[PDB]
Amino acid sequence: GTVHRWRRLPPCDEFVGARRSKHTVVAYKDAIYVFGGDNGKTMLNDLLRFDVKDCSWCRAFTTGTPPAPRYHHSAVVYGSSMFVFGGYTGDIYSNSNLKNKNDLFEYKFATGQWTEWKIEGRLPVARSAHGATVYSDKLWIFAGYDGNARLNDMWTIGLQDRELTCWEEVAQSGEIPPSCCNFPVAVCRDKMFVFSGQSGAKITNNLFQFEFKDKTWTRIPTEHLLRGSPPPPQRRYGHTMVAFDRHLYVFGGAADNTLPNELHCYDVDFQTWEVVQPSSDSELPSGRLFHAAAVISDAMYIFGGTVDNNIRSGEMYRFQFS
Amino acid sequence: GMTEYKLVVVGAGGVGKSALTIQLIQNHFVDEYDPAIEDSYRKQVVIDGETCLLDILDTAGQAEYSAMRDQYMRTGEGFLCVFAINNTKSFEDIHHYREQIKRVKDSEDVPMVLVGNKCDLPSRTVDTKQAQDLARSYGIPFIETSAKTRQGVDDAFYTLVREIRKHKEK
Ligand SMILES: Nc1nc2c(ncn2[C@@H]2O[C@H](COP(=O)(O)OP(=O)(O)O)[C@@H](O)[C@H]2O)c(=O)[nH]1
Ligand SMILES: [Mg+2]
Repeated sequence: GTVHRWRRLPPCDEFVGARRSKHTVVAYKDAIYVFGGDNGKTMLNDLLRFDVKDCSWCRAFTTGTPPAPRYHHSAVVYGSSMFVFGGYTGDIYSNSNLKNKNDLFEYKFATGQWTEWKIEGRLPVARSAHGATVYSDKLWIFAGYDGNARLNDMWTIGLQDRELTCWEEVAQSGEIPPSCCNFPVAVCRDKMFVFSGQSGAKITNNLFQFEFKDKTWTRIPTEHLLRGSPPPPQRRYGHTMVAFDRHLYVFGGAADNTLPNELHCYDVDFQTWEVVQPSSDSELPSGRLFHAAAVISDAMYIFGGTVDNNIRSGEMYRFQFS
Repeated sequence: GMTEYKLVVVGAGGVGKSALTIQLIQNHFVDEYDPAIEDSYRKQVVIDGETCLLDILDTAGQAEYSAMRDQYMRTGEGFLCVFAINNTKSFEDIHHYREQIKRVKDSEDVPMVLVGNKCDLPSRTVDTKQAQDLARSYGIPFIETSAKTRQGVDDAFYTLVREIRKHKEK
């Protein structure tokens, strides 16, 4: 209710869905849609719907054959439908039939229709922990882990006509980020942003922007911090980044030996960082990683994640932007 | 023969994992390598009269597994369980790290090699008999290594490859 306030929303009871991490969160209308993840014993493919108005958790109604249970997958929005791509599929408990994926599924919110987009032609390498977003009527996927090495390629796919569309690989130019996985992606202005992420030997707290119009990567020279500005957030992986009113909000993740819960704000125009100050009456969320985030109206929603030890979480938190 | 082998170096922080994997590959000891940096290493070497392709993951981090580690832990053909002979706590955690690997792959016969690193240090705290007794109970070899002097570094790693071959025979 207050500006810059963490409210603790009613968690998803195990009666509706198991506490999970490595899932996806999607905002559509006034509801949050949670898909997939890991409950600690097995991979999931159920679809959850949290209504922001009545704060009611709910096992969403579906019809078609859903995607195979998976985690470390992507989910994006395009019109009246959700799009799930990639992930990790198999049986955790028996450690068998494990493989990365490159399939593409559609979920029409209107009818609850699961429909696999069986795309012909050459496909991107099956991958997990990649980043994904929508821009100019196309689904953009970037980097990830394929089972052999971390990736840094980029592919697009038109989301208008299933029959006419096919995968294209983007010819990226500029200072491409090193091979990354388990990072968040956010689009602001006409640029796509990537902050930190598990890049193994080359892991740092560098902020990269990708100009969509000329396919050019750029490392943000935020070393200006030495000239008064606050330092960027500590390097991390498995964190969530959302954009709201030309500002990047980074939360959570696992940073070396810590699980910080400072809410970091990147002023994209001023090119400066900041740690947002929560309100005096805020219910602060505990440090977590492999959660997922979404924005409805002028608020950020945090659901799930692993919260210290290995306790998976079904908690839902809402940070009220200005 | 050309065969690939996925190895995973596990153990408590600061036992030698990084400096020990670096030694096998570049033949040089590294005093300070970032304690929370986890990436893979690769080496082509002949073992038991066969050209082996080594895919080794120096592990780090304490929270949930990065997607690369998550898959290395599930696809890993053999595991080095490393502890420091000058640090009791690293030896006590070995029993946890073993149960971890057993539950991840759902098997009791997983190739493993118990490694007591830092044997060059004159400040030994974990008796050789203790780790020998533990490894015999687990049914796995135990090799003491020193990444500083490279003693046993090649043996410990090549022994793990031999244990993967033996388990593939049965
Ligand atoms: N004396 C001695 N010190 C070692 C040896 N191996 C590693 N170290 C030291 O132990 C510390 C941690 O080693 P490191 O490989 O980075 O630890 P880890 O990667 O977390 O397993 C470093 O300061 C190393 O210099 C060894 O064989 N002998
Ligand atoms: Mg290390």
